Amino acid sequence: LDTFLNSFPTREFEDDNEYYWDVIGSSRRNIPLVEARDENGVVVAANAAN
Amino acid sequence: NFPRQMLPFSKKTKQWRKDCLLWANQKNYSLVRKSVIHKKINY
Repeated sequence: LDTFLNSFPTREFEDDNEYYWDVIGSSRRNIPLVEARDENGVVVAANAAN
Repeated sequence: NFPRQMLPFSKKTKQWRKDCLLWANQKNYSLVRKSVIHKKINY
C-alpha cells in the first residue's frame, strides 16, 4: 500500500480550503425539436401531409 | 514521479531522460523568494 501510494506525484497547495478544477465540454451541440407548425399556424402532427 | 537519479550511466536511457522531462510538464514554493502573484503585482 505504500508502494501504490508512492506511484503518484504530490501537489502542494497554498491554503487549507477546498480546491477545484474546471472541467470543460464542447461548444458544438444539437438541439431537440419541440413542435413544428405550417405557415397558417397549426401544429404538424404525425399523420399530416408534407 | 521524478525517477531515480542514483543509476549507472547505461541505465540512464532515453526513456529515463524522457521521464524527467515528462515530470516537468505535468504542471511553486521557494524558501527565499516571494510568490509569483506577489511579484507580478509589483511589475
